[PDB]
Amino acid sequence: MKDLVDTTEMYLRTIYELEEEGVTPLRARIAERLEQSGPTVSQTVARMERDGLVVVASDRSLQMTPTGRTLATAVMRKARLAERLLTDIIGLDINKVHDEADRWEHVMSDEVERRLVKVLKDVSRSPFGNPIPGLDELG
Amino acid sequence: MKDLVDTTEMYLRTIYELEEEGVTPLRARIAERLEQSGPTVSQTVARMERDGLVVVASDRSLQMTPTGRTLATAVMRKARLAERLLTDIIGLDINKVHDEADRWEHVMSDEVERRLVKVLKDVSRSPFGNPIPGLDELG
Ligand code: NI
Ligand code: NI
Repeated sequence: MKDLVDTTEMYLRTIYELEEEGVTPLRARIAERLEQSGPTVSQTVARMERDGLVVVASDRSLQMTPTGRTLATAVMRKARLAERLLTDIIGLDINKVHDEADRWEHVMSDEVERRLVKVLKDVSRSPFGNPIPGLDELG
Repeated sequence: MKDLVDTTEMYLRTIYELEEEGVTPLRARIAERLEQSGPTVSQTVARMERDGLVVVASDRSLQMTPTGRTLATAVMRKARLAERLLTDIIGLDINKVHDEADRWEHVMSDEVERRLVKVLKDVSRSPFGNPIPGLDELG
C-alpha cells in the first residue's frame, strides 16, 4: 500500500485544494505538497489524462474534467466528513485528524457518508474551516 | 489502490481467521477466500517469508512469525473496533459493515483505536461475535 493510499485521488484532492486557495494548479505545485518527484508527477498526470480525469492546458495549468472534478469533490467530502467524525465523536487529538482523514478519505463508502450526515450535529464545514462540498450530489 | 488495500495485511488477516475457525492455514485456502490465483498467492507468501512475517512449514502450512502474528493481531483489532464503531455509533447497515471495516482496518492508526476503546460502550467482541484481540498490546 502506497503512503498516499490512492495516488490518483490525492492528485485530484491536491488540485481541488489549490483551487480553494486561489492557487493555479500546476504539476510543479503537486510535486511540492505531495513531496513527489517531477517525473513521477508528470507520469501520473499523463495517465490521468488518458483516463479522462484531467487536461493539461496550453498554459500547462491543470484543468479537471467534469468527471475528474466529480471524483475530487467526493474525495473532499469523504475527508471532511471523516475529519468531522474524528473530532466530534471519536475525539482524536486535532493534531492527528488531518493525517488520519487523509487515509480514510480513500476507503469511505458513499453509504457511510450518508450515515455521517445524519449522525453529525452539523456538516457545514470541516474542523479546519473549509466547506464540505458535494453534499447534494451524495446520493 | 488494490482492492485489498493492503495485500500483506489481508494475507495475515486471512491466516488469523483460518486459525480462529480451527482451519489449517494453507496457501490454497488463502487463494480461495481472497479470490486470488495460486501463483499470485505463492508469490506474495514467498515475499512475506523474506520479510520475516511467515514461514512455510514442512507440511506446507502457514506459520506466522511472532512479528507476523503481532501485525495480524493489530489488523484484526483495528477491523473489529471499526466494525464496532460502524455499528454502535455510525449506524451503517450491518450488511455493509464487514466490507467497510475490511478497508478501514488498513488505515486506522493506533491512536484512533485508543479513542474507540474509550468511546465504545464495550469492546469485548465484534458485532459478528468474535473477540477483539490485542487490546492490552494496544499501546
Ligand atoms: Ni489522502
Ligand atoms: Ni481488509
